[PDB]
Amino acid sequence: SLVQFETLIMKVAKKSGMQWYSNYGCYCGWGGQGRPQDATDRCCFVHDCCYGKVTGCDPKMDVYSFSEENGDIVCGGDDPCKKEICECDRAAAICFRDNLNTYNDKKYWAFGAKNCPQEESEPC
Repeated sequence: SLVQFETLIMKVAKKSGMQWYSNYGCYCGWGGQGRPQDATDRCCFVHDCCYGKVTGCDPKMDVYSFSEENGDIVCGGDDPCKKEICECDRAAAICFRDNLNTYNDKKYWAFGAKNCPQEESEPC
């Protein structure tokens, strides 16, 4: 579920997803259009694509299970569809953490639709 995604971001990236990634660039936030603007934005682009390929369950409301071992987030459970949702969130959390070096809210927060033309929308 989205609440779990927020939890993974805080656990892995040690940042609030709501405060730092809810309206950044063209893809960080609900939906998206245009080109991913930077590393962080592409992390979100990939996450949107990941959710878009999940079939059989709901990435927004379904709850998945995970544990922490060998210094990582391990997605588990007996439901393969829910594990897939967890993997999407896990990958995005790690991506945000690994690209904090270039995070730039001053340039990319509330970027604007004009800057994210539908004609430049990169396909998954």
